[PDB]
Amino acid sequence: IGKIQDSLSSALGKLQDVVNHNAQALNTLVKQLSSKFGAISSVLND
Amino acid sequence: NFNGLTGTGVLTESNKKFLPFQQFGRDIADTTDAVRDPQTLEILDITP
Ligand SMILES: *[C@@H]1O[C@H](CO)[C@@H](O[C@@H]2O[C@H](CO)[C@@H](O)[C@H](O)[C@H]2NC(C)=O)[C@H](O)[C@H]1NC(C)=O
Repeated sequence: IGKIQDSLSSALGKLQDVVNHNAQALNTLVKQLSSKFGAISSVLND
Repeated sequence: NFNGLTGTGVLTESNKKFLPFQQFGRDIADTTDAVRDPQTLEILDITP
């Protein structure tokens, strides 16, 4: 039990992966609010 | 409207420091979140 504590204190990639995936998707969602898709601008006030 | 920047939100006194040629600041994901008042030249945050 004393070695678990060292090996961790010094491995949680499966938990890091699901956090990263969700953040990478939420950022791609917002970064799409600045594409034209074939229009004159990306702003409705323009 | 700050000399062209049109928006909506609450304005608040800031504590960031632009460089003395930068007008407004942006966030990651690219949304305006700070401005500089042209007349008095002070930085103000923009919260929704
Ligand atoms: C724009 O003009 C205003 C006045 O029309 C200037 O305001 C002055 O600011 C100084 C601060 O250094 C005060 O001592 C004066 O009393 C202010 N004048 C008035 C009428 O309030 C303002 O400074 C100008 N903009 C810039 C960038 O200088």
